[PDB]
Amino acid sequence: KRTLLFKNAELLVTMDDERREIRGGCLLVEGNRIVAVGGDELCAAPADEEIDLRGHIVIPGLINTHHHMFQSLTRVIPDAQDGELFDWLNNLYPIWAGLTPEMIRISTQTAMAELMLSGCTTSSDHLYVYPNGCRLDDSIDGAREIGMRFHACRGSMSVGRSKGGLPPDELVENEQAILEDSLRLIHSYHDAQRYSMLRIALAPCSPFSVSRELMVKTAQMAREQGVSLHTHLAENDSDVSYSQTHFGMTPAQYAEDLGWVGSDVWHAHCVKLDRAGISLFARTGTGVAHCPCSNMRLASGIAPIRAMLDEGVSVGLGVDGSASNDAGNMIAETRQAMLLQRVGFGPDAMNARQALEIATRGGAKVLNRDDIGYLATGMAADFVAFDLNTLNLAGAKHDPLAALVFCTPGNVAFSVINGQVVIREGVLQTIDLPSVVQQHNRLACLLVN
Amino acid sequence: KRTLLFKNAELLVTMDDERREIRGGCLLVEGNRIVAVGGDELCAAPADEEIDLRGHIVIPGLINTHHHMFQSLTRVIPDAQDGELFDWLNNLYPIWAGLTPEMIRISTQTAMAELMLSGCTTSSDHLYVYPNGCRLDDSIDGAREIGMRFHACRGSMSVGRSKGGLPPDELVENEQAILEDSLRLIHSYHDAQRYSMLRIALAPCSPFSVSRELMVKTAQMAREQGVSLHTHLAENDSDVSYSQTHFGMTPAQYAEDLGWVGSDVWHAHCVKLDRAGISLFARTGTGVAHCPCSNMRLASGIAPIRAMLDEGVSVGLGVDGSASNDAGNMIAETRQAMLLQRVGFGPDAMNARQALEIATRGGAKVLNRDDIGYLATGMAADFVAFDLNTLNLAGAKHDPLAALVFCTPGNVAFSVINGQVVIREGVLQTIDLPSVVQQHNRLACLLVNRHR
Ligand SMILES: [Zn+2]
Ligand SMILES: [Zn+2]
Repeated sequence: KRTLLFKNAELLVTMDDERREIRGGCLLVEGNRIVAVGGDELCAAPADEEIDLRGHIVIPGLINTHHHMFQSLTRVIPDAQDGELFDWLNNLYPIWAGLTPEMIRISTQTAMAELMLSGCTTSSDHLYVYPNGCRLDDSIDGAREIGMRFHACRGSMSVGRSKGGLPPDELVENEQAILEDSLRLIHSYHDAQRYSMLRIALAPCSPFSVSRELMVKTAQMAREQGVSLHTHLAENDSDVSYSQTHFGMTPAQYAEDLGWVGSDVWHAHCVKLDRAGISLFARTGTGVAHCPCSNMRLASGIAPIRAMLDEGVSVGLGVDGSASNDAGNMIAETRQAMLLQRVGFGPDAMNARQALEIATRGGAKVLNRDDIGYLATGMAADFVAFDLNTLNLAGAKHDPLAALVFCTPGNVAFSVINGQVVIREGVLQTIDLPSVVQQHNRLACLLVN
Repeated sequence: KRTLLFKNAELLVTMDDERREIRGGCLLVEGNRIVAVGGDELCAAPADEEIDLRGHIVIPGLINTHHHMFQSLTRVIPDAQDGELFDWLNNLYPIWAGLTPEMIRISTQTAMAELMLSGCTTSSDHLYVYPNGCRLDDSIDGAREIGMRFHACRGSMSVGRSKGGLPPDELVENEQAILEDSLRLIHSYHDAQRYSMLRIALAPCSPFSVSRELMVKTAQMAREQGVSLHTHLAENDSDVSYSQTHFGMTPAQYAEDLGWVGSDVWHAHCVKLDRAGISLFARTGTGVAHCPCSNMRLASGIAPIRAMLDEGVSVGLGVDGSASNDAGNMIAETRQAMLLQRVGFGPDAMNARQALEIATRGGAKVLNRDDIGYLATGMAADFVAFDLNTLNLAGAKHDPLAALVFCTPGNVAFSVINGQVVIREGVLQTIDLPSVVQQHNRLACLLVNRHR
């Protein structure tokens, strides 16, 4: 098996069980997994390829736990730039009706490229529209070319505007079709073993877009098949009122009532989750995908992340779809989580290591994976390296780790995913990025005009 | 004098009085000023050099209205990353006591380089510590090397621990020395003419950091000499309580009491300004430097920027010192101003164009300048260009202007300051940037390992 040695990192951040931060640290990789982590004599190890990381910080690859990568074709749509969750959706649904399988394939690559160059090695997605013959398969095809570790969610909507829901009737599907497609996707694509590069989750989009019947059946199938469940929960005030008006419950009560609690569940946003819901999630092991830029750009609110963490809730990080961020920058999202918790809850609400922990270990937890998220023997060989001698970080070498969260670094210098060196000296190796960006912009023009 | 044609920008954002956004726009420059703004008809203009901006957006240069560039040597100090503001100041003051003139010279260039590469063409600074023979002259020297348009503030502190303050016995100066140095700096450096590359302002660190007498003479000297006044005001709950307890008035009332209102005054932060203070600033023309990343990173609060703007207060943008941000990224700070206003006050509190106006015209206004901040005939030739065909902006060409605020672009592709092309295809031209960064980190190492 192919061996790879990364040697002489200025700081090697492990996020391991001792949270070791090794000066001069070295990483030895074999195949897709880590052999050993340390300094000293391990740096003298021969290997099939050695890469010198002097002047760089190495961290575990960041883990993105919420996205809508198809929306990277529709950033800053003029009619959608100003306004809240509902109304924003109302202006964007008509544009998304034009999506083709090619747009799904290319936009998965574009969004994934932006995430990979900003430090991310594992991401989920939440594709929930399937017009014009689009399939989750098209997104999987693109994810396979670019080499990122992928948790593909079969998103869905069934309750159109005629039935008391939000999406237009054209963009929703029949619930039996959804369940059959979900089962097909699991059987064809879900790899449940260690170091898997592709897993499937089931993800009805939100309580205002799907029936409770589909929520229960989806959960039943996921438990039967051994896969996770994902949805939007308590994103803003309208979300909370809709659930109170239509179902007589808080979003947390509604989730538990449907079986959507447990370590195989993770909810996006949870901005308006109440103290009772936080305790419920803590005791059931239910996960949260925190999306701070989205929560700001849509004026959703400040999620009570510090309160969730203090009760033992599992919190990961997500950029959300690029029509509500509108960036796809993972390390910048980690910075935002620190800044927003501090402005919301005080100077002790979130430091650099706590935010980075959410962005790594927290993401592994909410995706229900124990093989990513930190660097130790037997873990997946997923990590990135930032050049510390850039202008962006000048004067911040007093703490190379905090520098990534308190400053605004550029792209990663190196990225390793599943043992593959996918980024080399700032250059994405697995696709022709200028060509994909070029195609992406042509398709985006086609989609909107 | 040298002439320059920038042609065929995908979108040329002028921020002029009609807020023209010109498809295919062109800019004709002579010396330090804009000769014409228009479309392809400008391509028949002769020029010493043509620069093709196809695929790029051009905007007016961003204007930074608050900084402490010396702190770029002391980012993420472990003792100061977390904790309360008392611990922030108390742990950083002893380190800044080691600052040398060379450190001031170099860190000005480092901080200005980060600002310039992120879209900024004019900045103020607020140097308020002068140990070991450091002088505002040293930062002026570094700014002249890099070519940025510069509003250098003679910051000051006089109230040390002996008089109930925080800084050590000294970072604080004798109050007569401060004024004599202030007058010297004005006489030696302040250039009051149009297109000036250097202006001086007087900037006690806060109204509580100097005697009431010093606040008053300083304002008197500034008015006599025709220069502006700058300070920290109403940054947090402690400032409001101190001034209400100790002086019996709100910070804005105390500012009015000292003569620190007027169009030649701009106050940093103003996070905790009340409705009455907002009205006072609106009618006196007093400016605000809004610093969103610092206000979050130090847990100060959300400044009521939308309320200030609705009342007619002049608001600019600032990154603040690099120990309280800790980035020096101007376009990211413009994004943050939008994001933070929306989460504080709702989806109508700030759009991309309103945020970009604050970052350009708003900064020009609070610096009391009518020759920068937008692109029109006779305005200073200060503008930057971002490549629209990058990964970062992929799928955002539906609105090239909003893309700069809603996405996270990389460095500018081109920057022109006072007619000089200071950045060319992403490369800073006026200094050897890798060498300056090397010196900067070496000096930062020396500074933190000093005996104290
Ligand atoms: Zn979402
Ligand atoms: Zn300041």
